[PDB]
Amino acid sequence: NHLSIVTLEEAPFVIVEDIDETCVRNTVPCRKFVKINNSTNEGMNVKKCCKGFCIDILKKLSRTVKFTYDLYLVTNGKHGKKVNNVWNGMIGEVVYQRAVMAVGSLTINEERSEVVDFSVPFVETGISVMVSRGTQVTGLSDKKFQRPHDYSPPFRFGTVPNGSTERNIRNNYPYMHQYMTKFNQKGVEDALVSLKTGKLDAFIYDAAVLNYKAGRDEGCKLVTIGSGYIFATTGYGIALQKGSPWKRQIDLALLQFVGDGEMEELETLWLTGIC
Amino acid sequence: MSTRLKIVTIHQEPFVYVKPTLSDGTCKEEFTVNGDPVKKVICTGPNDTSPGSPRHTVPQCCYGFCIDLLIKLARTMNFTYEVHLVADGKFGTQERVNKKEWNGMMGELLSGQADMIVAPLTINNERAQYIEFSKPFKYQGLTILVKKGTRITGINDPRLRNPSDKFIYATVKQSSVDIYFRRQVELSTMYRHMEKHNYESAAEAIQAVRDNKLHAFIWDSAVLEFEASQKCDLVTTGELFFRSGFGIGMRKDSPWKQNVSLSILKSHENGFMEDLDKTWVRYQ
Ligand SMILES: CCNC(=O)c1c(C)sc2nc(Cn3nc(C(F)(F)F)cc3Cl)cc(=O)n12
Ligand SMILES: N[C@@H](CCC(=O)O)C(=O)O
Ligand SMILES: [Ca+2]
Repeated sequence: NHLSIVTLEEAPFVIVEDIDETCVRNTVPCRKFVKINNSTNEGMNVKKCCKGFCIDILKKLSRTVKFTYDLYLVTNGKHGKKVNNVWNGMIGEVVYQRAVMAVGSLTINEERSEVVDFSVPFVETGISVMVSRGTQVTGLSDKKFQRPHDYSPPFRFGTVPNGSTERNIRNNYPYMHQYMTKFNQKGVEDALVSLKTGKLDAFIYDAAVLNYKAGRDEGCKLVTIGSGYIFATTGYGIALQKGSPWKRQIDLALLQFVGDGEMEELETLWLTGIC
Repeated sequence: MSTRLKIVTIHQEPFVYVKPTLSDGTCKEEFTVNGDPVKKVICTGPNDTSPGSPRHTVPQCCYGFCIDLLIKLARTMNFTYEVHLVADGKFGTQERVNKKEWNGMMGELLSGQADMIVAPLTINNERAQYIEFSKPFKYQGLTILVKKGTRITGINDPRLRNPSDKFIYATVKQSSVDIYFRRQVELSTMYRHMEKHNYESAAEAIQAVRDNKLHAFIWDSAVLEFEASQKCDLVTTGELFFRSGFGIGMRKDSPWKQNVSLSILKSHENGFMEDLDKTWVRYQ
């Protein structure tokens, strides 16, 4: 009944803050294992505070499904990547049973579904393309992306590797993928700066994060092409161990939250924007 | 002898078109705008659609978004099947008989008359308590169909929240929209008006808006937006409310549930689902 739960920071879904002695407001305690040095395995769990759309969903589930939890931030990778059949990230923590569930901006996809059970989707996502207002690009199907060297100079676009976006591009557009890797970004903040400092023409990433970021962009310069259009549409889901006894009640509770208007309220609180 | 999966579906354009066979018992060879042949299946179903009347099962032709999804699922997973249309022509609600019972496609799947529901079937809490739903193959919501020129802001329009015997609005009986209006306490005044005017089918309701008999039809936007794009005399109004997904329905003990969801994810990721949307749902 007292569950080990893994999360990963990614605003506004999961926001991590430093502790006050304890965690105040709508924040929940979350620990982070921090190494003493990079030449040892020794480290300590730092007490932090967690909030966000996904943390509010976890608070509602804990109350509805009736469980208590020990929330921790992942340190071996990010969302989840299969390396020589060995999963890292939040997916790996569930696979190797260090966590009963993973909560965050975790994309449901076919290869992660082979190793973990996913809840019903609770946030609509997929792949979106962010550009500075006025960049002429139809979508991922555009010849600027598909066949980039047909252009002089070629279109400069990239993603943050090792997540569900890069995995989908790798599986569907082999030329585009091998071309993009020189434009690989360390994270969303570096990518947005590269777009604004004219060092990047387009940033391809998780639709829900891009739409949030476009909606908050100061001066409303960065936009998602189409009407915030989504390619390879999917959703965020709770990952649970295969055959998990928690899945049933989690799905029923999520479907009840949509029905009651509790989900629309969370979208209003965390996801709406100015732009 | 038979290991063939019994598939239940409902008539609901553009997901499932239902047409008569040719006098020889086959389906008319039709093609898409792309020049590709429309995949069609034989689907048995009653001819007398009238309630409380004898049902005479006849072979019919079934095609559409949901038929192409079934064919891709059958090929991906390697299963044989036979399609039939839901005998009572309903999606399915649980009704009081002290005992409770599921009607429509829900009823057929739980009785064993069907092994799988392949239709635009809404994923909701009530149904999920009894059956396994696949991961959604479509995410949409509810919208309102009206005759062109009728000014309605949406679900929060006074002509809806303050009901009158003048402005008549409705949905489909024994459907997920019906369930939603019945369970939600905030929509109690709206449900009491609706229960008197709800239709046996979406086709009957859409026709009744055309014939000035019904003023506003509350239904699935995937269906309404398509209908308004084809019948330019009808228009959808307002924004979407009660957003929900469509999924494949199976009994909880089904050995196919894992592979049905994996096939739906693969289809979302490889563009197949978007191609079905373009072929069937997306019309100018
Ligand atoms: C608790 C029930 N869930 C919802 O009503 C719901 C949201 C609230 S956001 C959302 N997004 C998708 C997007 N989506 N997700 C998938 C998949 F396959 F990943 F599950 C396919 C598609 Cl479409 C589907 C979907 O039903 N919801
Ligand atoms: N949500 C993604 C991470 C970001 C991305 O790669 O688009 C995942 O779970 O892999
Ligand atoms: Ca079976």
